[PDB]
Amino acid sequence: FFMDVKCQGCFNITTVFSHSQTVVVCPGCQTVLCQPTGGKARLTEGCSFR
Amino acid sequence: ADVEEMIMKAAKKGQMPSQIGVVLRDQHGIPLVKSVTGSKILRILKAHGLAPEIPEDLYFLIKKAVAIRKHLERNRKDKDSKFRLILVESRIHRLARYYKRTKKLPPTWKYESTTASTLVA
Amino acid sequence: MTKRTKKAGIVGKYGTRYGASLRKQIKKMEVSQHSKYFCEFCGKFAVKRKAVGIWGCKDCGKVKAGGAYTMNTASAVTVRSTIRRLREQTEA
Amino acid sequence: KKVIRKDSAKKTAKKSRVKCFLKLVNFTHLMPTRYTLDVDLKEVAAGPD
Amino acid sequence: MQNEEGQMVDLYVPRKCSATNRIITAKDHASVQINIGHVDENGLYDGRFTTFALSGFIRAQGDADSALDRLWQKRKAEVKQQ
Amino acid sequence: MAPTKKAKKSGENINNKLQLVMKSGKYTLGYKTVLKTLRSSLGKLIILANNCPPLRKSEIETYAMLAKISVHHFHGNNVDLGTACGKYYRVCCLSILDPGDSDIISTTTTTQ
Amino acid sequence: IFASFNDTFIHVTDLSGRETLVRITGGMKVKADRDESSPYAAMLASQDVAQRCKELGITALHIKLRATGGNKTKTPGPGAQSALRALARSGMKIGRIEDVTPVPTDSTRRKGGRRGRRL
Amino acid sequence: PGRGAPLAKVTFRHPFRYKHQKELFVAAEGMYTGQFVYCGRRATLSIGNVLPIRSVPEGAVVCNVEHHVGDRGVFARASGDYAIVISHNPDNGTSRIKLPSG
RNA sequence: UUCAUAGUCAGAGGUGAAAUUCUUGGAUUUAUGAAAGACGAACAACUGCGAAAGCAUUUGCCAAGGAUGUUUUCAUUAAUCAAGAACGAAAGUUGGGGGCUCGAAGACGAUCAGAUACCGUCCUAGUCUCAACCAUAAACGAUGCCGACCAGGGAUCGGCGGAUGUUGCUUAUAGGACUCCGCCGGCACCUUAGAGAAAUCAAAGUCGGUUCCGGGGGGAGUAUGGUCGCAAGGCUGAAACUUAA
Repeated sequence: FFMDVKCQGCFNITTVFSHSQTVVVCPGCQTVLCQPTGGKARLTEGCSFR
Repeated sequence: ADVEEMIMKAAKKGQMPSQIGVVLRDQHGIPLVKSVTGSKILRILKAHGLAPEIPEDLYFLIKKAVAIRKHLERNRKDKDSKFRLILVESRIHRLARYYKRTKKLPPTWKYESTTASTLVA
Repeated sequence: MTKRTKKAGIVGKYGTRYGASLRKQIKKMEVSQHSKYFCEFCGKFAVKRKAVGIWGCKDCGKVKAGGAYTMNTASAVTVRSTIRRLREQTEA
Repeated sequence: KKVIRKDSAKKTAKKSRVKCFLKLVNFTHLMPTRYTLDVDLKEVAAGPD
Repeated sequence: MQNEEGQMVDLYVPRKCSATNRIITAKDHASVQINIGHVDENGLYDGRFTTFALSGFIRAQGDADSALDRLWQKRKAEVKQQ
Repeated sequence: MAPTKKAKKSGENINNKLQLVMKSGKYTLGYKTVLKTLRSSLGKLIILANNCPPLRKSEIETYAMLAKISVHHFHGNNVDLGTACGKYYRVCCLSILDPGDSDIISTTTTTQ
Repeated sequence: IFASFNDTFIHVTDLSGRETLVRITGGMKVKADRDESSPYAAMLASQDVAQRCKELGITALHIKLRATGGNKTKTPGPGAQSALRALARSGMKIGRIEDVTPVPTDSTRRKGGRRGRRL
Repeated sequence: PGRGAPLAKVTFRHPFRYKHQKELFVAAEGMYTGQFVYCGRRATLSIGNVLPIRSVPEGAVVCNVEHHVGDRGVFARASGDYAIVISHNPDNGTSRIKLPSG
């Protein structure tokens, strides 16, 4: 699916995929985003569907 | 339709070969390359792309098989009693025999390399 | 096989003369030594017999004690494993 | 590291690169085993074991 | 004494650490749910527990089943280590 | 499996991405040239695939120290590392340089 | 004072029953059985015997030395078992606690039907 | 030749004066050229090392066992045999060993 | 079980009934302590996992494989397959270590008409470990293996999409589980209607792929020759003849 997220810390907006396979790094610097994990990557950014 | 939906959210031509073509050249790894950028952009690679040149791919299945075989061969020189193990090693060697039926009819170099590669890296 | 029916290894050493219960064992127990063996140190198919219980690797030259007929065996293996386990429990 | 031994003969000198690697590696083993002992002792004297 | 130390060894803190490990270990089986025990360093049980589930909860159960009688018997144990 | 429990040897997935590096590798094969390459300081990782003798492991390790290497003691003289490297390889000492790739050295820069 | 202490054990085999009155120290004061009297055999396997034994012990155990408090401990099921305890009450001994504590079957795991002897 | 099984030639080099060192010690299974031998009380518990029974962990197969201390080793000698040290405990008094006859 | 130490008397062992056996030179039973060997009760369940055989102390290490979810790669790549090759319980066989409970054969007592039998005591290889053979089991799910479709119903395990708050942790909070539905793979039962000789199956269905293989019983999974095995034996595999089953 498509998901628009915004970094709380970066306060920047970015678009990442849901339940991604690898760690998602903020393009702004490189802070963590969603995490892959032990499955079902979820997250720690906020927004809605893009 | 499917593809058109992705085009409107992407970038598609010109930009994409440059974005893709760094990551391949540190060393190989095509499914990894699709899992970075830019997200939307790399999704529509497979729906509109040839793809570009690489060392490996065609080798990678054979390379990985030789790589497991050499450690498994150590644990088939220590104690025989690992009766489950002998047909793990035999399966990849012999899947390699199956793989080098199909990726041998389209091209040269593959015929020549793939006999020899078995046991030597 | 080559020109061998039953099988042999040694069995010509008997000939027709000699006899059967003992022949089931003795191919097996000289020939299992004869089997090129990979050295525990190097891995090349060097290991050959110096004497009874004495084995030596031709390439690296590492010479080892072992069974009379064989390079190894169950008993040696078991003894080493038990010792290692005991040291590991004490270290604990 | 010659033991040399002696000719005119059928002798066997012990082996030139190997008895320098056997001394240089004894020394390369003695210098980390002394440095680790010198570290282990620095750490044990400073705080723990 | 020392044999009683040497085999007892350490504290209330290691009982908890030991309880924590048996709870991680368990699951394997089916999934549910009851048993933990830690058998000591010489020969008593520190404690036995009623669990499902988790790392904090069973350090607690560990803290709890290590209440007075069992707590006191490691406190006797640990004093004997000296 | 879980952090504190059940089986795990996932560090061995080094071998899968090494084989995958080896595919187009810059590399070094055998002591005489390995010795040329480690003494040129180029290598970032070496694998030693045989239960290599005290003297003849420590010499490779001192070259690894002179260079900027990490030492993988594969050490089991079966050499299934030889599957990647060319399986005529009954004995194997191996250096890794630019494969045209390489998180692999980083992957195995943490132990397991 | 009644410190009142005298541990009693009930030892079960299907065939027969015997009592030993021990103490904390582990020496045995007395034991009593069948076959000190005449009936032997398939007269043994009785529960009647478990009674008689349960008493022959007690009468001594108690007048001379004088124990009163005693902890009852028994081992897995015999015919005699129930009857063994039941007389300990009429013993004029005050039964302190009752523990069954048998030896379970517990991984005495062999084919030689070791397992079966135990409940 | 005097028993038909192998010895391992060991050097042994330690000093003092008298110092004494040497030589051809009884082989165990698995002893090889270039393996380390340790002889004494805080020797590592590894095959081929010699040390008093007290230092040995229970349940470990041994050979060249002494009758009497410093006689140097009597029982378990011949080819493929071994004694088994069953009991110790910290046994100040006695170490119980089972010889190959049982 | 053995050893040692404590204490102690006239039995104990064993069964249908007994005897063998054990037994005053102090047993057994009893307490504590040591060593060795074996196995993992309780847990362990219509339960999970390996290709199968099989595999169960927790715990640490190397390394494999099947779930899923991804839509990445080959983009239908694939499937089954005589020959070939690998593994393949137990029991046997062989060298060497260990050898406790157990335990063929064997030694004996009872039974009894006989017992070399069940039942009892004793007992060795074996059981076990490392090395190395064998190639077989009621190797069974009595169901080859591949794929498609065709009924539901109770929940079991794994993950997955969660929904939903609460225990409960911890405490910014979240899952382990829990109220709670759905998917995917296996499981099994419960359990259908057209099939099956019926019993039953819900796959053994509705009819397609593919290999092996079958031949009335007995003679016979035997003869003979070839092949493998140290041997045991195995794979391979008939007829004369006999019978109205």
